[PDB]
Amino acid sequence: AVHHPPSYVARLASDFGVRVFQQVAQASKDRNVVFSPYGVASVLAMLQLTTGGETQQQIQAAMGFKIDDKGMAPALRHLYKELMGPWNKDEISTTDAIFVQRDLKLVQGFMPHFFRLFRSTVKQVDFSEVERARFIINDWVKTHTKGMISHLLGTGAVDQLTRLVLVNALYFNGQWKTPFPDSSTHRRLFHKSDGSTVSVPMMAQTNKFNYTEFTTPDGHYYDILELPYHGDTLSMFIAAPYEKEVPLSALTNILSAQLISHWKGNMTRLPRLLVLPKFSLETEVDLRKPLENLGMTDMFRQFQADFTSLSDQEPLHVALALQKVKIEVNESGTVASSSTAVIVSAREEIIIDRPFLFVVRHNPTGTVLFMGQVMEP
Repeated sequence: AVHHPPSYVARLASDFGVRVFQQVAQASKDRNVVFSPYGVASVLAMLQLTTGGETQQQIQAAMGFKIDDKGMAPALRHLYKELMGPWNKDEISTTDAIFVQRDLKLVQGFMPHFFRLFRSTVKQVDFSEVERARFIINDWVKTHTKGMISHLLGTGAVDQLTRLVLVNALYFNGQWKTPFPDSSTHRRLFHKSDGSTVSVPMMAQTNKFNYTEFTTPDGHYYDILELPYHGDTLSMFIAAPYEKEVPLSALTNILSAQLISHWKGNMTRLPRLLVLPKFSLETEVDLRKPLENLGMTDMFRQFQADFTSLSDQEPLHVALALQKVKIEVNESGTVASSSTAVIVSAREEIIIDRPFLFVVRHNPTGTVLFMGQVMEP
C-alpha cells in the first residue's frame, strides 16, 4: 500500500507547491488560475543543486528540506516512479531536463552528481544562437507534454547571456471511475463573483460520492467533494461555498496540503446529485513574486545571487521563472499538463454553479499534481 519515503517527500513537495499556489491566487482574486504544485517543487529541487550560500539556504528553508540530505533524492526518484507506474491505470508522465551553455565552465563533479541524484537529461546548447536555442527547449517540452505545451518560451525569454535553463514537464490523463452521461450535459446559469451570471455547459450524474462539509474561521460552510479516477489512486477534490456570496478567497487563504489530507480522512460516501461545469483553462504564471514572498529573494538579484555550486567562472542569477499549465475537464475525465522553467543567466443535490477550487491528488503518496480556481468556466 503506502510507502514512507515517496510519501515523505510528496508531503514536503506538495506543501511547498501549494503555498506557492496560495501566493498566485492572492495575486489574482477574480481570474481563473490553474497551477502545478509538483511542477514547481520539482524544478526548485534541481535548483538547490546549482546554488550555494544564502541563495541555497533560502530555497531549502522554503522547501523544508535539503536535496543532498540522506534519502531525499532517492525518495524523489521513487516518488515519480510511483506516480508513473501502470498500477495507477490513469496516466502520469513527468520528465526533468537541463540545457546548459556549451562553453560554460562548471564546478568539478557537478554534472555527474546531478545525473546521479536526478537522472535527468543534460543537453549542451549554444544560447548565442538564440532562436535555435529556444526552439530546442520548446520542442523538448512539447514532446514531453504530448503536444499540449508547445511554446513554453516566448521571444526574449532566452538571450545571449543565458547560461542554464532547468525545466520540468508533467502530463496527466485520467478517466473518471464513472463517466458523466453525455445525455445529462446541459446549459445552466453560473454565478460570478461580481454578482452577475452566465450560461455554461454542465455535467450531471448521481452516484455515491466521498463527501464532507467544512467551515472557515468566519463560520462559512463549504462543500468538499471527491471525484475518483478509474484507477482508484488519483482523485479530484472540488470545494465550493454553500452560500453564493462568500468569496473563494476565504478558502484559498487557509488552504494547505495539510488541510487537504485532513479533508480526505474525514469524507463519507453518500448518494448525491452532482452538477459540475465543464471547464478548459490555461494559465501562465511568473513565479518571481510568488517565490520572493516565500523568502527566495537572493536568487533573483544579480549582485547577490549565488550559483557557485554550478560554476565559479562567473556570477549568475535567475532571470526568469515561469509555469505554463493547461487543463480540460469533461464527461469522460481530465487531461492536464504543465511545464515549469527557471532561466539562469549571466551579468441532496450539490450544484456547483459558483466559483470553486479543485485539487488533483495522487492519494497513496499525497502528491498534489494540479490545482486551480475556476471563477468562470
